Amino acid sequence: SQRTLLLLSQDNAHYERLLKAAHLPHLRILRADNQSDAEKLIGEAHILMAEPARAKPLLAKANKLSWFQSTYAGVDVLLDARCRRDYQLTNVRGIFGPLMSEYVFGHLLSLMRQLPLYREQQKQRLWQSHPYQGLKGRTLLILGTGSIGQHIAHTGKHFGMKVLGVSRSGRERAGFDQVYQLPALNKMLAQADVIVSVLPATRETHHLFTASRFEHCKPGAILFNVGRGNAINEGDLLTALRTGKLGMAVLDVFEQEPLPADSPLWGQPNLIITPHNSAYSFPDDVAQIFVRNYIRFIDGQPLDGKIDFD
Repeated sequence: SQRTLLLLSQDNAHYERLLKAAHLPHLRILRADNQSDAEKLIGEAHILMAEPARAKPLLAKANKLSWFQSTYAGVDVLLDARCRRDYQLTNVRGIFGPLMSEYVFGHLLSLMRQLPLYREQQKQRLWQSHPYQGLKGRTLLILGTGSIGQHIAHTGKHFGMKVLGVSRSGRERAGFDQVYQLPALNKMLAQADVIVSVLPATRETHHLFTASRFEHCKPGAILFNVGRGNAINEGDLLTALRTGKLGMAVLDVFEQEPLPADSPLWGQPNLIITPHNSAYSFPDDVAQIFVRNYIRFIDGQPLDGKIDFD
């Protein structure tokens, strides 16, 4: 049917429904729900929509492939020097702001209002209130000023927080009271009640939250990492949490995922772990990205979310 799209996603059923509703002419839509079925089909696909980990073992067979739309923001497994680069790769961007605000502030208010304590008191039929504080006037520091950083910024300002951003990059962006740059980090950390790391993994962001020097910043601070495991040296985050250098940590991402059942991280009382699910790629929004990119693609125009292999 002119070009062929292959769907290789855990959300295939949803994608197939959505894409069949979109009525795209001259496009045959094929689906493979396991790797075995995909083996037979991938050589026929001009377009692929898939999770990177599912496509990766099939990619050497993808000899008609022109454009691969990843359903995930993260595509690092496809930058492997062993993998082909003779196609256009796009990822998913710009749709995770609200979901990240929900995750960050759900976890933050859970902590601030001590919900788990109240749940445990309820199990023992104990009526007892404890002190807490509001968010009014507290300082939110966000590392990363893109659409994700900005949305979390507007939410903090909504909750009456001061909002400082870190970037260089540099630019003042919407939702931030002030935006500073890496040199100002320690000065900014010192006044941070809540810290949200949403950084791309650069050599300069490798182990930002370094062993100790850095962790020397505030008894009751809550640190979120929702960017990449790389921002944090885990061994030294641990000691920070064990010795009152940091109040709490909420981590959605890790140096190794799934986090090995071995990890000392699991057991640390003031560490909260989520299985890399702070902001899911919802098919309704990803399909919209796909169809807009499809229109550009068949016209020969530049794709959005395009990944530079170099």
